[PDB]
Amino acid sequence: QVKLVESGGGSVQAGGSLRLSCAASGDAFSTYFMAWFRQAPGKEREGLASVIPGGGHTYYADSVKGRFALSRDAAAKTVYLQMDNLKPDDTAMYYCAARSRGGTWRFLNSNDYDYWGQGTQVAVSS
Repeated sequence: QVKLVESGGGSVQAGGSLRLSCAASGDAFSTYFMAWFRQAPGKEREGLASVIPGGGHTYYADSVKGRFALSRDAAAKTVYLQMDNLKPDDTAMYYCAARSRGGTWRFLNSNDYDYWGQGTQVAVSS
């Protein structure tokens, strides 16, 4: 198992940039699918991006394509979500989640991830 701690939440003006990080504690960092989710007020948790072990490919939800970029630093056991051109509707609690076990499952579905961080909040002002 892996323990996840997100950082970087804060305020940003519309049109600005903000970067979130998640530090993963545990043995086999490179074996985990690592994903970012968000929960906006009064909506269900939305999957945003998922990196495949090896980082060779990364999937993005249509709502964040071209603006959000997910990366890994395996030596630092850290995953990063760079958000550019933020909009008021990106205001949400952001979560990082992880899964290593195989099988049949869906990469942007919150219900299929095993390990969760605590959340970090982003607020976009105008």
